[PDB]
Amino acid sequence: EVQLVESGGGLVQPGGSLRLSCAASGFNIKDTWIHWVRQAPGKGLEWVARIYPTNGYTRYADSVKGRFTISADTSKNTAYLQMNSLRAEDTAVYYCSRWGGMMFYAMDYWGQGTLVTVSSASTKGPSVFPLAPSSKSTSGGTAALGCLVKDYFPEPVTVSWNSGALTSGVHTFPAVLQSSGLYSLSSVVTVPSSSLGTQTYICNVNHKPSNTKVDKKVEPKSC
Amino acid sequence: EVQLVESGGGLVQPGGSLRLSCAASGFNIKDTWIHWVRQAPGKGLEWVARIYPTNGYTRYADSVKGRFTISADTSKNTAYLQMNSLRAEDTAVYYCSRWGGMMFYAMDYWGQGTLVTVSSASTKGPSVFPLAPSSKSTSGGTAALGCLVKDYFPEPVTVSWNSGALTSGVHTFPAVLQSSGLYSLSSVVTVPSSSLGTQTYICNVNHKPSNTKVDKKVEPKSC
Amino acid sequence: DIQMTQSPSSLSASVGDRVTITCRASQDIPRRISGYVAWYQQKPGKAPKLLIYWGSYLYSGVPSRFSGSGSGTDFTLTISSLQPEDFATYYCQQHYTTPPTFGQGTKVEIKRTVAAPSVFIFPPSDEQLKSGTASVVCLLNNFYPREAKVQWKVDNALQSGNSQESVTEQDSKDSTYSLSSTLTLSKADYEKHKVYACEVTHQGLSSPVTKSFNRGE
Amino acid sequence: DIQMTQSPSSLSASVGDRVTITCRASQDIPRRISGYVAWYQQKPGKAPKLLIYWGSYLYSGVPSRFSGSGSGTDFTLTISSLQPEDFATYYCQQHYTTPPTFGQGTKVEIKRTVAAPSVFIFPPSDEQLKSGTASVVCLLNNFYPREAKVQWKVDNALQSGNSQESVTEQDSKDSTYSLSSTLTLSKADYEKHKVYACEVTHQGLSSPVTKSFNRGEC
Repeated sequence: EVQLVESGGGLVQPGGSLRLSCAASGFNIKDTWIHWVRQAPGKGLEWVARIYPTNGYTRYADSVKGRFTISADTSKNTAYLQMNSLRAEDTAVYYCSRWGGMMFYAMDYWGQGTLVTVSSASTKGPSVFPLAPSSKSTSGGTAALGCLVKDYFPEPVTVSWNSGALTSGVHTFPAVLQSSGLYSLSSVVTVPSSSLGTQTYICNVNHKPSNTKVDKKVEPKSC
Repeated sequence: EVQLVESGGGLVQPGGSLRLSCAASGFNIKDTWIHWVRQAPGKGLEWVARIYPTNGYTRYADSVKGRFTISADTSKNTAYLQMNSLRAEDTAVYYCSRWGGMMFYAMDYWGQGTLVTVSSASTKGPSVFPLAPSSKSTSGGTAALGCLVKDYFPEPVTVSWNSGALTSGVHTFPAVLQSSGLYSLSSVVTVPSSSLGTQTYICNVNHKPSNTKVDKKVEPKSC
Repeated sequence: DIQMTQSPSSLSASVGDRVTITCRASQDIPRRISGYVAWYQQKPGKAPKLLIYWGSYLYSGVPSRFSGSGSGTDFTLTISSLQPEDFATYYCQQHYTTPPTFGQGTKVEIKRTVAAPSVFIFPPSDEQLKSGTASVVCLLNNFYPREAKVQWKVDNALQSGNSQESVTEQDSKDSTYSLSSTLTLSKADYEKHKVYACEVTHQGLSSPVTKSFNRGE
Repeated sequence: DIQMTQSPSSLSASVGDRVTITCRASQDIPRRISGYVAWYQQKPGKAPKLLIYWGSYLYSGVPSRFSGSGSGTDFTLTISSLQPEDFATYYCQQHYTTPPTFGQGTKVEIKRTVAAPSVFIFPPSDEQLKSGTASVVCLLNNFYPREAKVQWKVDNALQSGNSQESVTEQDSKDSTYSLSSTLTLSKADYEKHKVYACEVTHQGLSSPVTKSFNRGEC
């Protein structure tokens, strides 16, 4: 029942600002220390800041000292990271965590994290295209299907299949940046070959930054 | 109503063992760190030990390692210091203290302290003799009277006047060790000359180590 | 400033192996100053999880195969019997200083037996081609080890420089990888050619596997 | 190992003065390693009380005249306007190391106006004499400064080496001291002599003051 949930991350122009929130439940933040830790894509963990909410005591990593401010509101049981003068190098997933039960020097609960992308590019939703085998393709009884989730920005996108009912054999590939400066990925799934043309397969794509959601039915092409 | 109260201190022979208790109220020792800190007579403070009762995590000062054991019984909300192989240099007032609610490195609540005296000398209760007022002995506009609390061991003794009803103008002197190896002190009070031979003055002496309590009436000596 | 030097930076071990990872302080540190070293495990797309605190204390709920130990400046995380689900990056953290710092991380991969990819090719959709571009995709599914080579040919012309690859994180149950290769062509170039082929070379394949289609079939 | 050096070890100051006490680390400590220095006040016969923690935070309910600061490995407790109730011994505590260590303490005395003592002499009780010993008590009450001299005479013979003194801690309200001098004689020696005298010398007295009694008179 102890939980932390971050919110407020998103796309922002360089030199801009953004405020992250960290809402607690199952515990009271006045009993704790709250911390923020970030992870640049592909990189390690980098402690950002901490606060003791009861008395306002804060400490920061050199890397953000003078641009970021960690604060908290004990009544909303919610902490914040105010980030000013953002730079490319601040692009990262931001996590909030705590110290629990007088057990200091141990971050025991963390949120899921929230991505902050520092860029001049504008948000753009994906186009979603079916990945279906050629009508003349053969198989040994297992066939692959997928969705091509092309030309979006920033990260992330999520993909499910058949509204979550199809999970086994699903691979959603890490996005790749194209030379255009837009992401693309594919999501694939392996299914019985006999079920093609009989069973419905829909990929459910959600690009929250652009509020773009698509449900694409994938079938082999009528020739 | 957060409170710590020590008990169990007293006179013990060199090489002997004693167990101190530290009983907590108004809070749960499971949500803290508990510390023992000691102070030899007229010296400074010496940290002795700490426990994190949830973990059982214990640390000790080098001066007590191997000899003392800190522990806690959370059902009793009470922490303990078991002291073995005692030495003269362990003579001290022992305090328990805590850190409160993730607020580490700050000993916010302390008990009143319990005195441990390591000595081969045996307990002995005091004799109580009047320091009688006289109508002919006025200085600075009052009379003065008191009780001489003589030939006791170990410390401490307490003295009140009129069961606590008389506090103004009382001085109870720090004890001095006599050449005999026994302590002695006087408690005095200045009073109106007009009260003499008409008001009752009683010193209440309690030497708990010997279970000695005496109420001594102090009056002018008959002339 | 004071730092932890984590080593090795990556490793691969079989199920059941005992694994040990090391964290070493950067400087000399005055006696009696404690670092209260913590170890965290981080799986892809998830927050780090606490394993060990104050050097040696197993955090509640964490399997007993994890243990920590310390002595001086040097700390060690030990996984006594590696499991498939222990694929992750492991980090130490030091609290000598405020702010504290993390080690660089150690990527743990699970070794397993060679497994050949299953290979599938996908033509571009008519919908995309309308917009001016053709993406052709090749999928290599559930293979080990991660290293694989994909070669694209269009009417037997080797394509060089116009494809991108993506690889999944190691699977937490079967310890395999999958990989996609996407070939980008203009709609004009796509329409000028017929045979589209993906050739895969992998340790698990005695010779390369080629999957193709013909445009318009 | 790492220790804190407290200075001065004692001081005396007037009501309203600004007092500043210093705590210095034993050695150089790597940068970034925090001391989380705490300050405690201890009054006679009481436990220490938390004043300041984490170098500069005021503990809840502690008067605002108390403040803490630091810079490097130097820390300061500051009393901005000294009050009579601030008589105490003040200690710093460092948490670079585990275990933490305390400063050696600073005793703060309150200076006030000279005050002469009131002086009383008390013969031994008949009840005491029964057991073979006579204690004679001289009381100096509510005086300042602490320094005082007591001389005992028995039939004009200066007593040397057979008395003990005790002094109270400085009073938290009026900043005065009181002192007892107790003379120990045998019952036989006591009964052999007549005139018992306590002579008190003190700054507040223009001439020494003598209080005496004649054994067997009233």
